[PDB]
Amino acid sequence: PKKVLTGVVVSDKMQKTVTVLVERQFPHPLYGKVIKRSKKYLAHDPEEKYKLGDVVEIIESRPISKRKRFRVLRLVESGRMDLVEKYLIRRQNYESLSKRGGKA
Amino acid sequence: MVKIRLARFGSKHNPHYRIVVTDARRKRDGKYIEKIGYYDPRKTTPDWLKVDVERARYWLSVGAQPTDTARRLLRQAGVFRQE
Amino acid sequence: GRYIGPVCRLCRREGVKLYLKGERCYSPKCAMERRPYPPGQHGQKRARRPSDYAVRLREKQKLRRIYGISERQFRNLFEEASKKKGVTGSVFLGLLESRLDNVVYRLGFAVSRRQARQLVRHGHITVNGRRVDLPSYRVRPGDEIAVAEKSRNLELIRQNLEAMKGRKVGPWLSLDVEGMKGKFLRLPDREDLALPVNEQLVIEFYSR
RNA sequence: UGGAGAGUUUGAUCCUGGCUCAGGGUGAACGCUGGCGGCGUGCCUAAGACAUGCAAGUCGUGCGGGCCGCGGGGUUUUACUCCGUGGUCAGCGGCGGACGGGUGAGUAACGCGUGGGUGACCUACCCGGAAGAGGGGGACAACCCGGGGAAACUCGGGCUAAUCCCCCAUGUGGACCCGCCCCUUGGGGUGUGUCCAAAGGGCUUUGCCCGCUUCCGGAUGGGCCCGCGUCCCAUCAGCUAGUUGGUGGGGUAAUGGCCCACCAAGGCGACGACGGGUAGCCGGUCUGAGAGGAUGGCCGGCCACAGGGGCACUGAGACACGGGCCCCACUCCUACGGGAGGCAGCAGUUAGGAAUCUUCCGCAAUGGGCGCAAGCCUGACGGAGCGACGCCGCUUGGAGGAAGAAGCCCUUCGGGGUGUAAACUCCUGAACCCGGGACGAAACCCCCGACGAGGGGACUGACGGUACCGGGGUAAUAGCGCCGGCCAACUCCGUGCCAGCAGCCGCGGUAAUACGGAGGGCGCGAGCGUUACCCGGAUUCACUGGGCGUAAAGGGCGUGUAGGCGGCCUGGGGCGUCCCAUGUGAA
Ligand SMILES: [Mg+2]
Ligand SMILES: [Mg+2]
Ligand SMILES: [Mg+2]
Ligand SMILES: [Mg+2]
Ligand SMILES: [Mg+2]
Ligand SMILES: [Mg+2]
Ligand SMILES: [Mg+2]
Ligand SMILES: [Mg+2]
Ligand SMILES: [Mg+2]
Ligand SMILES: [Mg+2]
Ligand SMILES: [Mg+2]
Ligand SMILES: [Mg+2]
Ligand SMILES: [Mg+2]
Ligand SMILES: [Mg+2]
Ligand SMILES: [Mg+2]
Ligand SMILES: [Mg+2]
Ligand SMILES: [Mg+2]
Ligand SMILES: [Mg+2]
Ligand SMILES: [Mg+2]
Ligand SMILES: [Mg+2]
Ligand SMILES: [Mg+2]
Ligand SMILES: [Mg+2]
Ligand SMILES: [Mg+2]
Ligand SMILES: [Mg+2]
Ligand SMILES: [Mg+2]
Ligand SMILES: [Mg+2]
Ligand SMILES: [Mg+2]
Ligand SMILES: [Mg+2]
Ligand SMILES: [Mg+2]
Ligand SMILES: [Mg+2]
Ligand SMILES: [Mg+2]
Ligand SMILES: [Mg+2]
Ligand SMILES: [Mg+2]
Ligand SMILES: [Mg+2]
Ligand SMILES: [Mg+2]
Ligand SMILES: [Mg+2]
Ligand SMILES: [Mg+2]
Ligand SMILES: [Mg+2]
Ligand SMILES: [Mg+2]
Ligand SMILES: [Mg+2]
Ligand SMILES: [Mg+2]
Ligand SMILES: [Mg+2]
Ligand SMILES: [Mg+2]
Ligand SMILES: [Mg+2]
Ligand SMILES: [Mg+2]
Ligand SMILES: [Mg+2]
Ligand SMILES: [Mg+2]
Ligand SMILES: [Mg+2]
Ligand SMILES: [Zn+2]
Repeated sequence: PKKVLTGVVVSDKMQKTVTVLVERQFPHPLYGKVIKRSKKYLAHDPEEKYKLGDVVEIIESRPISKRKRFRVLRLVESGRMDLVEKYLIRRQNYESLSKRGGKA
Repeated sequence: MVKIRLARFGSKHNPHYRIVVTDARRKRDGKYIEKIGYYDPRKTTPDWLKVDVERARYWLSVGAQPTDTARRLLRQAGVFRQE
Repeated sequence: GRYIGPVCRLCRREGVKLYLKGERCYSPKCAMERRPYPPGQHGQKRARRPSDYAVRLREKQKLRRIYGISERQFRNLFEEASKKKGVTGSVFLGLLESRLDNVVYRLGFAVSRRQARQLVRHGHITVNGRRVDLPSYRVRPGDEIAVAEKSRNLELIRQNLEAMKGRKVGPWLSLDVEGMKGKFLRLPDREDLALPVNEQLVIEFYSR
């Protein structure tokens, strides 16, 4: 079975390609509690069909590039920029964590 | 090619062989494809040879080639007895 | 023997008759009677309240010396009786009692276990018919323990199986004084051993 | 079939808390001691340097020769010349040299583990099935002739065979473009066009054996991709320009920025990017009641590496440890121009080090390469050798033997200890001697049958005159540590805060069970101590399984970002969770 993942498109910024964000719960090996944990896949979108916010199943597939080894299989739930926004703030944060601050 | 041969398993002066299928290129004692028999050349017990002609015949049919004393042992278990 | 050396000086340390030296231990000469205190200069003094460790030590010594086994040999048995299914206390005592060197002394082929050790190392003993000269050999039930064919009439095994005429053999062994055979019927029921030793303590020692 | 605790803070106490011990382990080393055997095991340091020998070849049943012999021919004889046969050498050619063997330097990575994918692929030798080999042509070594170099070696000229090279044919079939059908990533059909085959050898010679060609399948081996797992530092916080994606090329067995040109401006990171440190990964090992911790040494699997750094050739496979080229560092040769090397193969030497083995025997067995076979090669391997380095078995005797020698040691001067220990009586008989003496080995091969099944026969042992069996037969090594508490075991003398001990607590300042010796005692025993390291006791990083008023520990206070967490009722989904089946979990 080619692995199939389900995720949120969080990047349209590429030609014929979408960043897909894929979460996975699971219990922590030593301490028990259920930990969320996520990873971004680059997926092949040849119609530039799928759009920011779409929730797509992504499938294992023969390599298209470095990075691109998945193709967008189908569309689950169309539109939902909460996830995109959720993800978006997470990278907004990054700005703070450095050597200075104030209004930066 | 894949061979049917002996794999040395006893101890110093206590030889027991496993009759094995394996690519000819393994070491004689390394990872093998399938054990299909055993041989105690000292006949220390009543049960000193054992084959499984069914599997032995299988591997022959896909062209495993047995070493000269493997085939001797295989014959002795009537792998080849066709009557 | 394996210890090899003053024997009745251990008789006196453990404070119990041990019967290591065979038949003089039945005579009014075994030191345990009319000299029952430990060896050494201070052996007749007011003996201090012995520690918890001391007591578990001595009971082990008490057992190990009675069988004439080493210690590396002893420990290797207890541990085998640990890992073994069943009550590890009296599974120990059964193995100990399965040692050929001891089984020979049980069948009264020799007056002691030490004298029984020598008869084994010197090929005077058959098991099932072939010679076995290993005092540690494990007698299994069904096995028949003979005096060696060409030994049968040595000056010693003559006068020793002569004592065994009419004498009684443990419940778990038969014996046939005519041809000088003997059989190991069953590993001993803990009740069968009159062993002057609380083996519960010996388990407790090997777990510090 | 599974969990023990103790010593040490005080005049005493309870608690917190660290330190220490007792247990297990070892590729060990050091000290004292050391008898036999079986089986394991043995450079932890310099992936430093290496003398010498041996370590991958084989095939005359692919081919033609040179050299040294012998024999038979053509002639009336010689000369010249033809044929056969023995040895030998390399050459051309095939297959092997990509396995086997060594090491862990690098590597934190799809390297490894685990589970998947390949409609994106390869696979020599092997097995199965289908079909085929008809013509013709060429060259290069060998050899012959010359040159150059000191040498390693090298240049030119001429001849020639082949299972070496090529051209035409045959087209079962296949490859490629385009189309069409079914499939659905580049899977399977089908039509036209184009393109593509082959090698001969041996005979117990017409018909067998060994080869050759194309295609389809199997089997074995492999490439590549993916999910998930894989150490320490955040006193490393930002990183990236083939970077990230596209189009089209190149390249490959094949996917891919793998590489290139052009275009878009992406990609990554607090779920730890980038950087630094360390490290081969796993099966497993050790420890632990478990959960954990520790580790990767023997053996097995993967990876990587072959003085250091690049590289491609050949080929089914290599970017090749005993192949090629270049650069660097060493050592050697050198006629000063130039050359030759590469033990991390087996032994062995030297250096470093606390420390790590024989320049052994054998191809008898198992296994590998080539050969139809006979056979050849095989420091793989099977054995032997050294070291108590580990494990296991075994011996230094057994039974009797005093109211209880002698010496030594205490003493309350009576005695008491060493002590049934010795002496001694009898008994057995490790060592040693004599004799017999293996298993491992039945195949290849030859005969019968049919080169099948089946039967018959012969050959073969390094270990080894060993194992073991039988006959003789001698009383035949004991050491080391410890005795204040924890911790089993106390007396005398010497010593005087000295000499010394000491794991921790603490001993010794003139009556020391703590130092040194003696007698005795305890524990182990061919071994016993020491050091070093690991887990344990350590619920002393606490998930199981801890804490923070005063013991160490609440942030000076808030705000509220990420994140963590979330009241009662109904319904859907079924991610978490649970269940059954099944596959995997090699040895
Ligand atoms: Mg205080
Ligand atoms: Mg005090
Ligand atoms: Mg106290
Ligand atoms: Mg050895
Ligand atoms: Mg090394
Ligand atoms: Mg050789
Ligand atoms: Mg010739
Ligand atoms: Mg030749
Ligand atoms: Mg790194
Ligand atoms: Mg993987
Ligand atoms: Mg075929
Ligand atoms: Mg020429
Ligand atoms: Mg050809
Ligand atoms: Mg043609
Ligand atoms: Mg390293
Ligand atoms: Mg624990
Ligand atoms: Mg080197
Ligand atoms: Mg190199
Ligand atoms: Mg090839
Ligand atoms: Mg090629
Ligand atoms: Mg090579
Ligand atoms: Mg390489
Ligand atoms: Mg070499
Ligand atoms: Mg070497
Ligand atoms: Mg040195
Ligand atoms: Mg060796
Ligand atoms: Mg062979
Ligand atoms: Mg070897
Ligand atoms: Mg035989
Ligand atoms: Mg042969
Ligand atoms: Mg004490
Ligand atoms: Mg004094
Ligand atoms: Mg003292
Ligand atoms: Mg002390
Ligand atoms: Mg031993
Ligand atoms: Mg712990
Ligand atoms: Mg701590
Ligand atoms: Mg907790
Ligand atoms: Mg605490
Ligand atoms: Mg305070
Ligand atoms: Mg405080
Ligand atoms: Mg406060
Ligand atoms: Mg404060
Ligand atoms: Mg919030
Ligand atoms: Mg709720
Ligand atoms: Mg929530
Ligand atoms: Mg579910
Ligand atoms: Mg399962
Ligand atoms: Zn006694």
